[PDB]
Amino acid sequence: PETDFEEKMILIRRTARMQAGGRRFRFGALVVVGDRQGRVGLGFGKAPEVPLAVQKAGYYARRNMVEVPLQNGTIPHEIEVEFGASKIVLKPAAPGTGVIAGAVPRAILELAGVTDILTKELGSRNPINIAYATMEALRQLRTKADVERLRKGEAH
Amino acid sequence: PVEITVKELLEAGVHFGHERKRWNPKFARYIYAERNGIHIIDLQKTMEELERTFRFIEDLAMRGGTILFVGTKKQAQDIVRMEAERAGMPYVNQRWLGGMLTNFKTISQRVHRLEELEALFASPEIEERPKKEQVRLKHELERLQKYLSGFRLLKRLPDAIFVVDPTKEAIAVREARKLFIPVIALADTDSDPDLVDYIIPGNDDAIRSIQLILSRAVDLIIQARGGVVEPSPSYALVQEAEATETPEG
Amino acid sequence: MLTDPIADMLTRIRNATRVYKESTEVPASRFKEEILKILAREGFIKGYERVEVDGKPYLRIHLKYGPRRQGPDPRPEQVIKHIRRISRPGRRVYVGVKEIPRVRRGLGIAILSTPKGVLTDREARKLGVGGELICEVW
RNA sequence: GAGCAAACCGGAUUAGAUACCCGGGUAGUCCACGCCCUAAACGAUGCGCGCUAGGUCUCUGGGUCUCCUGGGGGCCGAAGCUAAC
Ligand SMILES: [Mg+2]
Ligand SMILES: [Mg+2]
Ligand SMILES: [Mg+2]
Ligand SMILES: [Mg+2]
Ligand SMILES: [Mg+2]
Ligand SMILES: [Mg+2]
Ligand SMILES: [Mg+2]
Ligand SMILES: [Mg+2]
Repeated sequence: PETDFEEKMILIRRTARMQAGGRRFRFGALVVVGDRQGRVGLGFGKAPEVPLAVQKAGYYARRNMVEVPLQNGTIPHEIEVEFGASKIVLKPAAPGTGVIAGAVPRAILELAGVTDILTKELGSRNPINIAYATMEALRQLRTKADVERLRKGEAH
Repeated sequence: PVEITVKELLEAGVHFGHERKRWNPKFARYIYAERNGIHIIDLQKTMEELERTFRFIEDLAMRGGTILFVGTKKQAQDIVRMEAERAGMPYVNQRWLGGMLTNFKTISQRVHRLEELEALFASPEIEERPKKEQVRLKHELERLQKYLSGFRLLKRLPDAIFVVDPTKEAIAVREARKLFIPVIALADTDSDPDLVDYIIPGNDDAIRSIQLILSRAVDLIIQARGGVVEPSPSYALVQEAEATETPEG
Repeated sequence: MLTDPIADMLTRIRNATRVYKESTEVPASRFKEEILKILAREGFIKGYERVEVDGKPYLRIHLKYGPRRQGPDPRPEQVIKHIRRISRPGRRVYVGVKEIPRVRRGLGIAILSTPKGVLTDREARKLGVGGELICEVW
């Protein structure tokens, strides 16, 4: 089988700490990896050098992926998810609608292989938790609710 | 009274008198429903889950799987090795190391030094520098062996876990489930029967229970499938289980 | 003294499920009893059965969950992931027929209370009526 | 109106001290009636009600009483919450 996707760097930062003598930067990269077929995953590793920072996050990325339930080209249904103070909210849209969302949620949704969405935002427009923000969204989309409400329950 | 179980080993008991002013509390024995350490509550609940668990130990066995047991309390440890070597698998007595499982690709390195050292004290390379390093390599080989004496059978992360007390060796159980590894443990009232994957509601403590639950867990494996061989095992020479084979000094 | 009889029930089910209890009891009453009839026909809860405790009627709602999961935090997914009250007291929310809600894009219901029994977004629309929007479950 | 003590009187320290220190001293602090009404009047967290693991210490009533059931005070903590604490 195959474990290779397409990577996209969301947002990098130098962080600076402080010591006797001066300062000391630590870099932060925020990457998203995806198939465009249902799998995507965020990742943000730090390092004394951006590249490693990216690579690392490239590894943290691929480790935290989430098969997204795409119907046609959209999300099956609606969802709004609370994070730090961010409140991403995605709404399934007809075809030919376009992505339509922020740098972050777009970077993510566009790798999950979506094509038509409308996004809801309402707080801490922080590249980071909006990042995570868009993901639990993608983690909460439903596959088989149809099953859980009507199936038996043996060994729980 | 020692029903043929105690054995008269010239055990004085001169310092063992009850002169320890033990005749002080009347309520000394707050006694409850735990007088010998054999609890089985709800039965239709526990026996149900047992069959469950022990049905897997059998499965993991046959499927060729591996099961490293995890021991940390003095109230076990050694009781973990016997049921260890008897059942060709990896065990952990001494202490867990952060990552034992979530870092294999690195703790396993230690296992490598271990083996590496274990090589050198077999070739002529013995004694080529100051005693200092000679010992520098002995301390290691020694330490390494103390904490890695059982992890040498883990060429790859295991298919299961058998931690005794999924509350005292919780890190173990965390690391485990974080890696989708069915976690098997003893557990009681003072434990997380939610964390334990395949429970066996025995007594977390209590040597006896341990040896009792852990053994069959070892025998069930061993007896995986079967065979003829009907001359039964011998008594007194059951040394291959380990016992105290060959001393050094 | 309760203030909103229903809301009480809904919640009593909500927390109940968050801690994974097997079933919870709630003060009985036609209405609540008719409101649970839906959660039951719809699968959010194995069911309810009139029961007595101390001498006062109560309803045992046998909650329904899912299977245990793999990885950390093995607790079972939820059947009733969300159950809110819409039409609160001193806030009466009645909707027309063309105003009935769609709810969780058909993944969830929305119990209405039309002059024709207690129905769900579906039925109510199917029958062609609207009324107090009691809740929204999914 | 004993003690204390704004203001104020002297003493001393200070580069200078209408201050910290020291010795006195008035309103005041006290009581009565009347007035003022403010406050870090703080748990800095309105009131009531229903629901959601425990453990530990403690005050107070009932109890088949070192155990369970009610009211109140603290501690630690499930789920959950919180920007974090
Ligand atoms: Mg918020
Ligand atoms: Mg938006
Ligand atoms: Mg005087
Ligand atoms: Mg303020
Ligand atoms: Mg009584
Ligand atoms: Mg109390
Ligand atoms: Mg606390
Ligand atoms: Mg918590």
